[PDB]
Amino acid sequence: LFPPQWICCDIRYLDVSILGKFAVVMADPPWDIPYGTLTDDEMRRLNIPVLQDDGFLFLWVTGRAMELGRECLNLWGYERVDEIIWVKTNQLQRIIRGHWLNHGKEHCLVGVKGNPQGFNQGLDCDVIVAEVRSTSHKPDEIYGMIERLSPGTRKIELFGRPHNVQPNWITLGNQLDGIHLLDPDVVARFKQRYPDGIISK
Amino acid sequence: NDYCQHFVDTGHRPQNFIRDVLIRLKDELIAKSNTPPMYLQADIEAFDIRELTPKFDVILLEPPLEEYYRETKCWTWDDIMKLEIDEIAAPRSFIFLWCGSGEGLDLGRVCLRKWGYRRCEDICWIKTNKNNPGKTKTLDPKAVFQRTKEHCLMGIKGTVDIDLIITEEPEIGNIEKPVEIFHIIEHFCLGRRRLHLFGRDSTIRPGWLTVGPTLTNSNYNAETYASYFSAPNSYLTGCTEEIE
Ligand SMILES: CC1(C)CCN(Cc2ccc(N3CC(=O)NC4(CCN(c5cc(NCc6ccccc6)ncn5)CC4)C3)cn2)CC1
Repeated sequence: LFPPQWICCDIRYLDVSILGKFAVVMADPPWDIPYGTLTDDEMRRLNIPVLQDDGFLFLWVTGRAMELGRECLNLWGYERVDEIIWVKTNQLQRIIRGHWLNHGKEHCLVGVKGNPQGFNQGLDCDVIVAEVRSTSHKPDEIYGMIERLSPGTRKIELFGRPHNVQPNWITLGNQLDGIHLLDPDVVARFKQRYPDGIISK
Repeated sequence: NDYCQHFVDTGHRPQNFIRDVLIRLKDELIAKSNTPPMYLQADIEAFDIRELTPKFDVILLEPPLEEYYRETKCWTWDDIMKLEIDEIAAPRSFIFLWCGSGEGLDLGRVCLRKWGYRRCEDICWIKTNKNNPGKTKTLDPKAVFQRTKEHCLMGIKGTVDIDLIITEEPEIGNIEKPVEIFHIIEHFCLGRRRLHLFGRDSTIRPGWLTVGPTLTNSNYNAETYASYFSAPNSYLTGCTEEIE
């Protein structure tokens, strides 16, 4: 079901086996490098492997998560096959100016699992140039890049916020407003797994 | 404006629209501090790297990867990882490793840890295509996106600039990296023993020892080189006045 869907939850405790399989996963984790972070072990233990059979993972990283994110990516069963960088500009397309250099960019690892078929690889390039909006707010261009890569398929975003909800996406995060599910398969499995509407441990 | 959509529409990469893309006394002190350029033709595969002395404060490592020769002796990450870089690096020192845009972003990190470094910066060379927007890109089999950048990883071991370099994509068959990487490195004021492995006649530079297979001439002499750093000059940053 095409329109945006979301689940307010602690991603550490949600049974994500109820959500089905996804063409694309994206995560912007609160790495342990205001909000609740996850320890390195909690990150490794995330049940990302159940979310896909064949498709792509987009994993935002910074600082030492550049290495930890690669570890997680490989542990969860992905091979890193691209690395998008977002060049941060102001409204006049100047670069907004790690203790050795000033940081002009953010990194999103791209992992592949299985053998995805029917994706439109090569349509976009691996550099985003876009204005910094709010704090820790990722650029909206990533959604269009992902939509051209895999149009119309099911997608899931981990550690998203209300501004991240998108058609074709299910968004998970603990600052979302309740539970809003429209896909009938997901609704059925959610009721069965959570009959009283509560996610505990 | 969505420059990603625009690139899909026109072939102009989003970095084409970045604009604008005194720390000059430091550049002057660097220039006064620099040793004479030194260089050595050496087949690094067959060469005992331990003959390069003394131990270096900075190593710039630029192995010729196969991916550099798209439409054109290449070094695999197997070869590169077996270089004994830790045997010539000083206990406190820095490495700058050109990793390309594919599996090197992972294997280059394996190399850095293997040699005893931790990664502290990831410097991205972003390539514009302002002069040739139409010319598309033949993709790596595993690629999901068109690759328009290369990464230079900075590693540290022991106790003004941005992490981006933006230039026009060079002509096919041109493997040179932007000389701006030398500016970034020298502005760090890391010490004066600087080694560029797999450099060429075209990259030879004051303040650097360049070692590489295609060099046409050599002037390297280990004793002469060491004399540039004997007391009272053992510990200069390369960013201070000469010792009278
Ligand atoms: C492109 C970039 C610039 C984007 C920013 N990145 C870094 C970055 C910054 C900030 C954030 N976030 C900010 C924010 O406010 N919230 C979250 C989303 C909701 N969220 C949780 C957590 C949770 N479990 C743990 C838990 C522990 C303890 C108590 C409760 C819960 N379960 C469910 N949702 C907490 C994080 C997102 C994410 N990444 C760099 C690149």
